[PDB]
Amino acid sequence: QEQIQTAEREIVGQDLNCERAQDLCRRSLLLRAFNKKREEECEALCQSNKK
Amino acid sequence: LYQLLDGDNTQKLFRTYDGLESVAQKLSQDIASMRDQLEVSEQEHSLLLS
Amino acid sequence: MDEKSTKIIMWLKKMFGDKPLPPYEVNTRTMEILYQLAEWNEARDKDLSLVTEDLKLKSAEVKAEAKYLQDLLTEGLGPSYTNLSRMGNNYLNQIVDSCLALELKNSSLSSYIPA
Amino acid sequence: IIQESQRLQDSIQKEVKHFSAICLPALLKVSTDGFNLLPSRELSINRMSNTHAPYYGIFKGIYESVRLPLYKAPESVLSHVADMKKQLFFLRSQLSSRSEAI
Amino acid sequence: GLQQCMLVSECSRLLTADSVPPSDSTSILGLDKQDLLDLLPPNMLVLWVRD
Amino acid sequence: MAQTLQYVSSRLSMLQIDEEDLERNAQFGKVLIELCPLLGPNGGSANLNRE
Amino acid sequence: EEEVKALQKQKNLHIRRRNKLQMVESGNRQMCLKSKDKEEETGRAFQEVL
Repeated sequence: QEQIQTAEREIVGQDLNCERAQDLCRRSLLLRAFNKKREEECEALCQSNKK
Repeated sequence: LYQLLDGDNTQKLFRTYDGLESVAQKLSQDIASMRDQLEVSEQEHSLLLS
Repeated sequence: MDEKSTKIIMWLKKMFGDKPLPPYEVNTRTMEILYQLAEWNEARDKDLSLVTEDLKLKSAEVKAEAKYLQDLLTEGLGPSYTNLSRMGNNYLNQIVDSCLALELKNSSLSSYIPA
Repeated sequence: IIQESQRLQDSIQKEVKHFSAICLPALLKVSTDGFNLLPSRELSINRMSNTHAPYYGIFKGIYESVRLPLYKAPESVLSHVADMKKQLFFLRSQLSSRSEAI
Repeated sequence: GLQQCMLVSECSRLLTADSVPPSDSTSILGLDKQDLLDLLPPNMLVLWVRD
Repeated sequence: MAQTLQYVSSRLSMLQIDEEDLERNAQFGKVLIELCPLLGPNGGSANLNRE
Repeated sequence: EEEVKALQKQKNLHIRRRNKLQMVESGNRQMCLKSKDKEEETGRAFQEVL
């Protein structure tokens, strides 16, 4: 029982919460979407400069 | 949770999380202390019977 | 003795409501027992009220999260995640029911195994 | 034009810097009473959901102090503490009875 | 495909603080739900992934 | 009388009531029996326990 | 004897469960190392976007 309890504490401690990786993925996606919007805005200023 | 542990509506103006953990530890200690007293009392009783 | 007596009479009035307080033998022992009982009841009633209010709050919070997860899954996986086969639904119900039976925080193995 | 162009100078970098400092989960707001949006991380049921939650370390300590297993649902903590108090009362009564009997 | 669908969904929600339409609420990075939906894989791949 | 004691002791496990207490105080015993339904098995009020 | 049988059954059970736990633990440990590699990959992708 003492061995099982030690092993249990280890599993609970390993509860792989890949929250950091997931956060980075979320941020990456949001920034990609942000980049796309900002590229559209750059294209609009380029048109004004041509004029 | 704090109200349940401290019983005393002493309107403490500032409740802290550290205070909450301390009052929780106290309850556990009180129960442990009461069980120890009961065990002693049981020994005393057993000696008297012997 | 006069203060304890007042507390008991008030407590009995509260417990029996609109029913006339039944006549009982008022001696030192009967008063002590009633007094211990009154103190115990009052302390437990307070504890149960706090637990009941908290459970109401938790019920609301769980409901809100359930809606959130449902919406997340509908938007991400489509309505088709709810169209599982009869056996699939049975498996899902068994996991859910097992977790509820052990009062687990979640369906992870890290929770199920120690329980 | 010079004034407005200066306002938009390094605009992307300025925004990204502010974004990098934000906690994303703080943006997930749920309404429990239909009116008040609270971040899901601040919900009492999620205090033990993630090792990275702000209050996880504090409540882990509270669970261990009241001898409540970590796998148990957070809604069980108050009921459990209430039962412990009930037990304390019972033990006191038993001690008093036994002391009287001796 | 599945990772991307879940991520888009998660991020869409980060943006949609179910709050009340205020016709006036400033989205994070100025992104709308539609900006994220554009980053979804092609509709044929999404249906395939869900099946 | 023994039945009344058993009933009261089972429902009000905290009460240290002896047979001598109920023999000397018959009307008190009636009060305890009437209180038992009003008090839940845990010492709390029956209404609050239902809630 | 029944108790000895019951305790032996329990012992066998605990041994089986310990073994299973050790497997799950080894598997999770491997998964946790690999998840750290993912964190590093996603960290690179995030730097590309920046």
